[PDB]
Amino acid sequence: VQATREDKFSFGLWTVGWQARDAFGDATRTALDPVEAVHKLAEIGAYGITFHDDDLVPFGSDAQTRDGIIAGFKKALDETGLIVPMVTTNLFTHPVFKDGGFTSNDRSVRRYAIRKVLRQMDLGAELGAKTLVLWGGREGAEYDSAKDVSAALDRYREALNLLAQYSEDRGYGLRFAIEPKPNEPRGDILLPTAGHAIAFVQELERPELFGINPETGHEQMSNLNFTQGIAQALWHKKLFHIDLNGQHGPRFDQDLVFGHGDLLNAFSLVDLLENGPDGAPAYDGPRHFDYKPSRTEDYDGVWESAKANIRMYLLLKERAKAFRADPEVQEALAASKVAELKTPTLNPGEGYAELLADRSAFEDYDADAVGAKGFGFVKLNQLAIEHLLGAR
Amino acid sequence: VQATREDKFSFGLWTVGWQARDAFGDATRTALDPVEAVHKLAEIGAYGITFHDDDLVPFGSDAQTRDGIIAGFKKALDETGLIVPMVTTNLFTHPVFKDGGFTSNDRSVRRYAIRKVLRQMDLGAELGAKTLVLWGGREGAEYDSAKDVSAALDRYREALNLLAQYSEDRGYGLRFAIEPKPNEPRGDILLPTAGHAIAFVQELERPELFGINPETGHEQMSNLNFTQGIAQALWHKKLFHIDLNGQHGPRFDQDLVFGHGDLLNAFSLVDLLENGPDGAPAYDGPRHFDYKPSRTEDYDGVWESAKANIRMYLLLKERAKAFRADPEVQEALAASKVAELKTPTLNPGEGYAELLADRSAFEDYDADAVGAKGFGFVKLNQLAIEHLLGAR
Amino acid sequence: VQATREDKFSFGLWTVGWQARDAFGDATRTALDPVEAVHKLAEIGAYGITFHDDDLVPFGSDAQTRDGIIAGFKKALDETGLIVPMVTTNLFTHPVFKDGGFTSNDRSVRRYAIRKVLRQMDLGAELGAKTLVLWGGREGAEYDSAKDVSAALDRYREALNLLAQYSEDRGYGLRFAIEPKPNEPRGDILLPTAGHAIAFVQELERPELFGINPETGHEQMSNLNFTQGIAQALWHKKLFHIDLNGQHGPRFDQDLVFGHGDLLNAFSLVDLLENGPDGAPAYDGPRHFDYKPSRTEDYDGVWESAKANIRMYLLLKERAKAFRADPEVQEALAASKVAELKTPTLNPGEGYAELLADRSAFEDYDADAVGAKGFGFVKLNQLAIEHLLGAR
Amino acid sequence: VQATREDKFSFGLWTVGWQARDAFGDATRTALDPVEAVHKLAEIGAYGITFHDDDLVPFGSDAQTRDGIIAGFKKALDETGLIVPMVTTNLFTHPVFKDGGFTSNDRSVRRYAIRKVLRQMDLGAELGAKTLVLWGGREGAEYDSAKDVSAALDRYREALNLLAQYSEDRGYGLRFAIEPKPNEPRGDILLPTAGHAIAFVQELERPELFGINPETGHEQMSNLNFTQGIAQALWHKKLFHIDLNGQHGPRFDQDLVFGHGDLLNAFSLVDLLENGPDGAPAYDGPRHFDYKPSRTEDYDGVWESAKANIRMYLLLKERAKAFRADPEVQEALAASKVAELKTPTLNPGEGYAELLADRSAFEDYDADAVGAKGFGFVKLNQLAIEHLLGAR
Ligand SMILES: OC[C@@H](O)[C@H](O)[C@@H](O)CO
Ligand SMILES: OC[C@@H](O)[C@H](O)[C@@H](O)CO
Ligand SMILES: OC[C@@H](O)[C@H](O)[C@@H](O)CO
Ligand SMILES: OC[C@@H](O)[C@H](O)[C@@H](O)CO
Ligand SMILES: [Mg+2]
Ligand SMILES: [Mg+2]
Ligand SMILES: [Mg+2]
Ligand SMILES: [Mg+2]
Ligand SMILES: [Mg+2]
Ligand SMILES: [Mg+2]
Ligand SMILES: [Mg+2]
Ligand SMILES: [Mg+2]
Repeated sequence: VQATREDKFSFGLWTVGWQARDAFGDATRTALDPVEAVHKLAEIGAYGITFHDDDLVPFGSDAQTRDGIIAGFKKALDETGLIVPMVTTNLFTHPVFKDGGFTSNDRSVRRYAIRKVLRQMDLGAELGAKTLVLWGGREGAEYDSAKDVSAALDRYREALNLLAQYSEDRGYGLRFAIEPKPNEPRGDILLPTAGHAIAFVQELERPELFGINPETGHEQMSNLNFTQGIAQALWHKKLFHIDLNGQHGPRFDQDLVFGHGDLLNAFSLVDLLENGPDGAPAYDGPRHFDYKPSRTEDYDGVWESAKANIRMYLLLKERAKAFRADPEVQEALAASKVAELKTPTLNPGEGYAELLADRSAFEDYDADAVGAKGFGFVKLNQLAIEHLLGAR
Repeated sequence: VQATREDKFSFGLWTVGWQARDAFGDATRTALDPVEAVHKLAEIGAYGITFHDDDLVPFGSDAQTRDGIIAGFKKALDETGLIVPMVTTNLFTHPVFKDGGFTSNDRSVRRYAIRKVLRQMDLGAELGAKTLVLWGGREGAEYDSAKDVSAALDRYREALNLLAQYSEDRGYGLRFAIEPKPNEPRGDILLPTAGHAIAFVQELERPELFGINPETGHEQMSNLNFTQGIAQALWHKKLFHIDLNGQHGPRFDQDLVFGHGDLLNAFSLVDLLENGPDGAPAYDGPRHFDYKPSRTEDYDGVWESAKANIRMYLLLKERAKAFRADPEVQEALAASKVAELKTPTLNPGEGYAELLADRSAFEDYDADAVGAKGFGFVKLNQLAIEHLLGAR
Repeated sequence: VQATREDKFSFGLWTVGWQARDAFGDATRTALDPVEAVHKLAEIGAYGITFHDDDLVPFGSDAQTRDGIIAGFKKALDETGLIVPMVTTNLFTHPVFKDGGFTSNDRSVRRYAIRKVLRQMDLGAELGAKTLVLWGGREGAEYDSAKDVSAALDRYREALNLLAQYSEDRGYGLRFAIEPKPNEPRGDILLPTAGHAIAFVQELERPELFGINPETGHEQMSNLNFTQGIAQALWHKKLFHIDLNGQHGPRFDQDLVFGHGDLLNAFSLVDLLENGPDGAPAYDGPRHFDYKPSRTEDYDGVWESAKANIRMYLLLKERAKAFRADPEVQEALAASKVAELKTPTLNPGEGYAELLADRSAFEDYDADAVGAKGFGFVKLNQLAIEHLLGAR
Repeated sequence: VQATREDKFSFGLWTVGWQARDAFGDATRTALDPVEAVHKLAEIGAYGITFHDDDLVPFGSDAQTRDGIIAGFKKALDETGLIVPMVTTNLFTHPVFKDGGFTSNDRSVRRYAIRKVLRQMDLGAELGAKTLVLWGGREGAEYDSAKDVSAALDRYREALNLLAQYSEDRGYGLRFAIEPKPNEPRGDILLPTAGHAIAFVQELERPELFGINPETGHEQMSNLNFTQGIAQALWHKKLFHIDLNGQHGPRFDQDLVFGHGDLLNAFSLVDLLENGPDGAPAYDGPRHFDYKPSRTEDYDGVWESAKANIRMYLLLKERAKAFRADPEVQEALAASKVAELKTPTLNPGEGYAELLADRSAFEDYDADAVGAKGFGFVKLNQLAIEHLLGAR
């Protein structure tokens, strides 16, 4: 399998560029040049690159430096044909954001965090980015009495409403994607799951401009089913972007290559995104990898890991397609009544009164008899794993 | 401290009545008589009792039987002065519900599930209940290919819209509270956290009628901060009811007495619920205990465990109040800038244009200097714990 | 592929026989006749069957009844050629065991538990069983002050020493396997992981007769690496038996078909067991499936699920074999230096004196240059998964 | 209360000296001077200080500098009266240890790692340290095929045997304490729990010289009961040292102040360590705090957090003693039969022959009557908690 620009694989500059300085050790790799990253990614098949303001322009560069950097990066994109589908802002690294950006208890920090993002929005718009991802990594707490959650959601909302106002007024046409994470680096982060993030967005001034950027590992850190979470996000039409990676349950954020953590869930996920209604994907945006090349690797291992993400995604896609195309799967699906869930429970024009008058729905219903029929779900599941395994 | 009707402690018939038949062993206690339950609960200070249809009327009782039981029950309520603030429906025990009630793959089960709930709505209406709790315990799956989540949400929505229509046409005035649970009995349950449930409710036809019934242990099964999810629910104004109990992280659902699991979080929760806005509670509904007397206990143990729930709450309430009235705490709160979060980030009439014109919010902002000042959060936490321990 | 007696696949009578009564619902299936279970298992390729005393002979059956059941069971065995490689005792279902068997706080229960086991040893010995599995499911506590752990371990040891004595004196030649589990049904179970069980066994009077019976999902309930724990069990030479199944991290005990939980760990487990040192398997006992057919299934789903366990094991075995016979994998292993771990750190006859004298081990060691070399682990992991996916 | 030297509270230099650089952000505090650290800790009540070689002497320090630093340090200890009860070696920070120290796939690194420890043993013996703590933070893997566990355990053993040989021959009199941790920084670390570590130690050449150093947070990262594991550690007589801190279940290692995570388990732990048999503590070593002052704090917050550790331990101690001394508790303990567990199951001189002859242990045992009696565990738990809340 080979990647095409239509696959829409994107990578964050901070992914292949991670120097591997973890919580217990020093960096094991040297810094990666943005221009070189552009060339190497173009080379392995990516269609786009993303970055945090501070990944491209060192925090505190003068305008002369900032400008030179932007010019060079812009050239590289030019020469390679890579686009910038999304940009994000770093509101977590600098010590000033130790209690958050938008929700820091310190008012001055909140004013500053907003300005930092407005600026990144400008650059984003200039490079043609369409999505602004917001990962509130420091919004949250270690102790319950330290953060008024209500006040915090008010301030989170105040800040986002201004951002949409600005984008709309400047005609940027950005979409905003809130990225949920349950913990790390704060003891607990606000808007911990895809669900909490969706509920929150529904309360903004222009909710139509807002959605989520869920990440595989983030939902897995809570032992949640990532595919089912995405399915819900799709039902709401709030899946604006997606970060793919691997994780092994509730533990520190691993950021493994996509499919190197929960493989079975990685499979059902590609199936969901690609085998959409009427053949077409159910999702049209970037297939963004927010992962980290393991600390035990060098630059060779880095490029290898970048390609492993693409490989994993295309090998799974290939098996999801075959799963669905298999007449034996098709028969097991019918036996399990998976599609019967699509038929309304109620008949056309039927309401409570017609339902209450239907004796077959209650008075004459044989619950014991229906309760004994099997659904044949183990067999259908075994058919899926055999396709995954390349055994069918 | 002693319980008053104003404390609003309620218990489910199924809590003290749990015979302790678990996944690996037989029941260790004989059945509890409902009238007896009512009399005993009245005695320990409960102001209300709740029940699933099947807890009071054995599945399949003829109408004469059913009628007989309801009349005895109402009499016990009458004699003791206990009310029924909420009722619910058992859509999980009978084999017919093995794949769900409202979202079973089987259309006939779905129709039957609605009829079972309508019937319970009529009895709740009859007893004066104000809330209908819906715990979709069998809605979900063990395998990703077995359940079309999108269609499941459509059918979940279809069923709820009908229930609201009916209540509203008959003038029942019920409020509906969806109870989220991440797993057990299904590998994964639909609407797994408080967040997922709130996002869902915002998509119904009469949203104002729907909220959630979050459970301490259910959010903890995913390692989430219960107090923090309750704060968000309150922020959305969707906290319609609450189920209190104890749990020790992600493992099977323990249903311990409130405060016997994560005690620190039990403390911050009571503080949040009672030390509300004015001086008044932030929440006005029933403090419902959805717990189980451990399998090792006989009926003396059951009544002790019921009392323990009430004692934990009142003991926590007393320390929450003392914490807040402490001048040393007020001082720590001022140093940590907790209240500063409540002041808008922007000055009245300030927009993005005024923020961009403020050089002090960015160009002349000394991030380094601000990033060096500590928040004094540990100290504040330490004062909170010392209040919990009666050390101050 | 097809299973052979040489594969040594065994099933507990309680797996295919699970009536599917869970913590929240009634059984969805009727009881399975033991004789019929023997015939069906023989037919799908099992080499053996195992059972708890109470699975075969209903608790409290008079001697004539028991004798009768046993005789019919033996006939079925004879007729099919299946063996009974292991037997176990139910010390968890009856209310009497609510606080444990060997470690109940009540002395009379501890005496009765031992007698129940002696009786099962006799029957095991008569059926030719070589292993007695001990799963102390009720040994533990819900509350810290309710159980004296030190006293519990003494009582535990006291019971086990007696059983070994009896066995040795009767010439039964049994081997004893303790089965660890972290929780469920007790809040916390004694000897929670394979490590704790092994350390305990080392303190018995005759440690050589004792090992462990680790279960896939039990270690995963604690989010531990099952394969790595089996590796340590093998290092200690204490892997006496193994229970294979599937689990999705920390949550209730799911007991899915082997491979339907963490697929990547199932793969590396089959690799460890079969591609042992010297071509041959590293482990030769039974490959026992301790799982449960999902509650949504009927008897067809039950046999399908029984065959899925064997299929899963044989498919992974085939891929594990191909993995190792791949010259590219071999090249990647040499680059990752996996085998170099097997070479002693010290040279032959070298001690601390010689080591202290080797300047190349410290004084002239270039930590920094060594630290920059990559291990190629990601690429090796990618090749493993490509084999698993049948992509190579 | 007030800490005394008899309380034996110790802290590592790396605790209060943690600069607060986490996986997602820069240091928020300046470096702490070791002499100042000695002085500050002496002031708050610590009786000892501990450190990693690299905490004191910067990696790659010339002999002159190293010596310079030690001499200043010894003077500070002299002056303050603080001792060094334990020393440890950093085998996790430098890039050369990316794949481990003692079990690195690379043989040259294994040799270097032993040299680095030998050198710390010398400094430790010189400062009067009693225990050598060994935390194998990089021993493990991210991918199963990358590490031969059996070979890794051989090399781990090989290195330890040598260190013991050396210490014995130089007459240093050290005890070695292996510190288990389930994950972080490696995906999976070797010897993941207290159990696995004890089992391992039992396989060394001079096992009497090896024990464990369990850490509260480490066992909780796997959702295990810390108190119960320490109780097993004490039963085996392998509790050579203990690391105290707080954690909120399975997530990144938080390193909170002791008792700031699972408060109920912190209570039961203090009870176990202090209300030992013969009135006296069951444990007599250092009460060492391996925690981290939150990133949101300045140097004032740092000293506050250091003192919080001592206060938590002494407030808990005080309540555990009150608890045991309460007559109502004594009554509850009796009804729960906690002490009956200490009486042998068998009468003195009884063996299996006499047990088999006792009809009252089986044939005439009424399991049903015994199964109906409750143990009063909830009431007992409720009393423990009221004691912790200062409510009695
Ligand atoms: O957990 C880290 C987060 O995933 C970030 O990579 C965001 O996506 C970008 O700030
Ligand atoms: O996990 C069990 C659930 O909490 C139920 O008790 C509901 O609250 C009512 O069906
Ligand atoms: O968790 C259930 C246990 O694994 C049992 O199946 C034992 O293996 C035997 O009693
Ligand atoms: O999680 C890290 C470890 O706990 C260390 O602090 C050790 O105890 C000393 O290497
Ligand atoms: Mg991440
Ligand atoms: Mg991300
Ligand atoms: Mg509930
Ligand atoms: Mg519950
Ligand atoms: Mg099991
Ligand atoms: Mg088992
Ligand atoms: Mg430690
Ligand atoms: Mg730690």
